[PDB]
Amino acid sequence: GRQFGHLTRVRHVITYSLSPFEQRAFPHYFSKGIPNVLRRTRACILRVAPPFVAFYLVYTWGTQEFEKSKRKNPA
Amino acid sequence: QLLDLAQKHFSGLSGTYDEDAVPTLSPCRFTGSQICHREDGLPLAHVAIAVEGPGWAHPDNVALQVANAIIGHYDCTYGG
Repeated sequence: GRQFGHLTRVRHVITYSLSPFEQRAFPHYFSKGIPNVLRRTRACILRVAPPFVAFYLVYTWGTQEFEKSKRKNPA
Repeated sequence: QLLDLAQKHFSGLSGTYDEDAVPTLSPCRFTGSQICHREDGLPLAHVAIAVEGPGWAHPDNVALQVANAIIGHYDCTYGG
């Protein structure tokens, strides 16, 4: 296990931070938030959805074909 | 001796003064915040941590200074 002070070499980086008591918890919750979720849905719908839509079709057809297989019109 | 010299050398800032531009200091908002300049090429780290103090006039600067004395100061060359 490593601790702080022994992790890595970092040079010339300034970090400005604010106290949680000086700043609001939800700055622009819906105004900045809603655009962001839509943006990262858009960024991933082409990788996440096409296997599930493919399963949905293989599920919808499979269930249909299972029902209409036992029944028969001629003797 | 001193007052004579001040009338002797500093008189000549009257006639007519101020009026148009009266500049009084507006108070300065203190923020609880952090500035971290990471530099691993420097041998020793420097840290300055402070809360908001009351200012010159406040009577309880004396009491704060007593507590600051109790904590005091240190240096590697101190004999103690």
